[PDB]
Amino acid sequence: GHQQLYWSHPRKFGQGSRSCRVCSNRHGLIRKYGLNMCRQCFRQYAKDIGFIKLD
Amino acid sequence: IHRIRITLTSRNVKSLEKVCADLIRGAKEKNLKVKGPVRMPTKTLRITTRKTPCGEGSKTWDRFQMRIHKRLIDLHSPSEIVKQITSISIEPGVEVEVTIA
Amino acid sequence: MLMPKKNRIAIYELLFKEGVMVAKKDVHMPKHPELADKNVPNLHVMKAMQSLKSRGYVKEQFAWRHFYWYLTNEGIQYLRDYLHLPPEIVPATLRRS
Amino acid sequence: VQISKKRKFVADGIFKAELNEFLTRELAEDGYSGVEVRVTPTRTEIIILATRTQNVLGEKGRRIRELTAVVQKRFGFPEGSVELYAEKVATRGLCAIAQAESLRYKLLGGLAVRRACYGVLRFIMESGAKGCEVVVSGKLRGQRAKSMKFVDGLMIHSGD
Amino acid sequence: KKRKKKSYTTPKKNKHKRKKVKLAVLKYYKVDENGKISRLRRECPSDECGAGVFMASHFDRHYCGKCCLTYCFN
Amino acid sequence: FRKFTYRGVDLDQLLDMSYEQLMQLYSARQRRRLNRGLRRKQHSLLKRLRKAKKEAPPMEKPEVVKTHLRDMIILPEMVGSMVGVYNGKTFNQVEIKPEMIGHYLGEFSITYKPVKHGRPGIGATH
RNA sequence: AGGAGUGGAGCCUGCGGCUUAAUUUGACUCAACACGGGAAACCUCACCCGGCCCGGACACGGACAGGAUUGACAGAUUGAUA
RNA sequence: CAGCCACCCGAGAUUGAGCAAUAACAGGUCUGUGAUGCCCUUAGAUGUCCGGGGCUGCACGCGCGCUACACUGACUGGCUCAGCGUGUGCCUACCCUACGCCGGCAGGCGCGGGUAACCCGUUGAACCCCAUUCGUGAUGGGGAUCGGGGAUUGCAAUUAUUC
Repeated sequence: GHQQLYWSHPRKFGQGSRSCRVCSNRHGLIRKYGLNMCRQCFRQYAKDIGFIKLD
Repeated sequence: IHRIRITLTSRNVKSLEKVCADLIRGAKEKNLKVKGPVRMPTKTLRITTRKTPCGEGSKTWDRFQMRIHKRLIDLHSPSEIVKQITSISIEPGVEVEVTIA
Repeated sequence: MLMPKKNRIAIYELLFKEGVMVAKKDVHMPKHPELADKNVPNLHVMKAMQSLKSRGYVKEQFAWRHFYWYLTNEGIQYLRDYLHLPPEIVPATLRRS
Repeated sequence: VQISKKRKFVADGIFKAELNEFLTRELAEDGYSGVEVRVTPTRTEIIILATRTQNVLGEKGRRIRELTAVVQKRFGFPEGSVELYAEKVATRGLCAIAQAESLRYKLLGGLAVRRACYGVLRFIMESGAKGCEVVVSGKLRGQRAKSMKFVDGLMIHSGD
Repeated sequence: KKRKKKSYTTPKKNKHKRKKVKLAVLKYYKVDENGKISRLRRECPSDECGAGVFMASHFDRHYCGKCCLTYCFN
Repeated sequence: FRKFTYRGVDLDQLLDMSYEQLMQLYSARQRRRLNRGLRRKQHSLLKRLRKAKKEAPPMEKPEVVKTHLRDMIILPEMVGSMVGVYNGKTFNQVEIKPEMIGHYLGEFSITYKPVKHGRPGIGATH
């Protein structure tokens, strides 16, 4: 009866399925302004986001 | 009321000012009483990220800062005239929010 | 797949309404973003795509945890054959081109 | 339904990065060299500079119809309201990713690293460019990682 | 990845495999000299059962698996 | 000889007593599940424990119950029997006594463990 | 010349060896030891496990066309309402 | 001479940081990655649908740090001054959060305020502004060491983990 039993428990607090939006990676997710990436993808892809370094 | 408000926001100050000058000239090309561009405080967004992908070495961080500059142009005119002025090949990266009340 | 063939042909028809869409990389997602509330499991969507990958008439351009479908003329021919339907159903985008 | 300026600008950046990655991994063989986005009232246009425009457009524009068929189903573009454009790159010596992909698909075809690097060097300095650095690291041959540099002309290394 | 050492109980995830007759008639009865059928198979109110799909009732509860009904005669 | 009670009430009284002053007897636990409500997949454990409790062998303990779910329990009907609770790879056997009320079933599952025994030896000097 | 002074006092993710299978990792000279953006019911899980399911699909040969799933008040108990 | 040290005017006579070379390491990361090299992995699939323990252990060595040892002070409370920011939303309830009733403790419904310098905001704040027992102690420096109870985001607080 898995067809009506599929996805029984709503996992809403966890980010297993809400991990970094790029790939199958975790351990360092940041939700500043809703990035939903880890540090790796953000830093390598920060040139297209619009975040620049002049501090 | 016919006070049309453009909440125009962009990442570049120079492109923003060129857009504002072109818009206020197009208003100045017609008979429209206008206010000067109102510069709301730019949003400075800070993201401080560790540089080494795996924790090793000296504690080193990048500080990515995002400067968001926003002007408002509220002119006493029907929005159709402002839209007639609008078709001027708006600068990329400058977004327009239309407020009519 | 313990899944009826009629639903597989329904998936073929829904794809044939277009030429290529994208798939969400997940097997626990009950539904399909494009085929929302049509009893189309995402895991079986990638099952279908992996089957035609085994056939060798389709490919993918996976990016950002998202499968990117492909379709070659032989693959379109095979889908128009197994649908048991005329090739007259060309993608509607050319009717809106 | 309005959203804050920071979030909308980060969404635009996310969208642009997504297009960049997808088109770089999808059309690298066809010499994809850059994506730009423009907006008109209730219309989004995307212009794609490419080294191989005949290979980025396709026959009758069909691939473009395919391409828009893909993007429209990912980022939320309603059917039939998005168009894709392409312009030839003015020079291959003003963009680095073009020669990068050229090096990829010259070595992937089977070729000594040095020959391709020197071909790129002479192509660049017959383009009037003032300096080119191609650093290649890995295992050129054998089982050891040696980093080689193909350095031509002066090149600024610091500052604004 | 390394071995998890299925060595004590059955190391089998395979499904069931059964042998039976080619002509298995359990929805009807034959050798009856009757063109009609005396209805010993329970009437199924689901709109998925015709004359080729019925159910068999045991001493324990009423079995289902199509629409989750109950015809209980325990 | 020594006197033990549950603050003037027993399982029988608490069965007769309604939840009104039971909440006053409740420490802090298992109260908001009523306001939250009970979900699906949660109707068989009570039936199974009651069915086991109905038939109790003479001079023998109630039959072992294999449970893989940590089920929140709202009533003291469990007290007076035995439970086979989860350890991690086996099912450990528990006698129920008046300490069960005032506590949760999951509080009897204590499982934590060291690596091995040793002292700082040849390898570790400083 | 001098300055919170951490070193000296009981409370930290983690260090190095430290009770009943899992307290486990990568980083021994700062430039590893509040570091891997690290306070963990669950996904904080890299770890004996109790295994709920194939998300083994398909060229070529099958007892080749009667293999299975959606069986939930059940006695059916090792997920009982698979 | 390049320059160094004093002085008057002056807002300012060294404001702080990101960019940082040629060339290289056998320094860490295959446990960051849909970037990857023969061995266990050939479906006997070190999480994968469901998910009920695990880096959540005790004898000690100067590993970043934590509140203090007190009267320049914790302490009834009087008066009143902040700046970067963060903020209702794609399988994103949950974000800040102006009153009536109640409830010391967290919080129930409403009229609304907020995509934003419009809403909290005049961050009335917060350190200090010294009128209260305090006097050299085990009480008030030092909650660091006990058992009960209201309970909001949390099916699942078992090492009252966290109010």
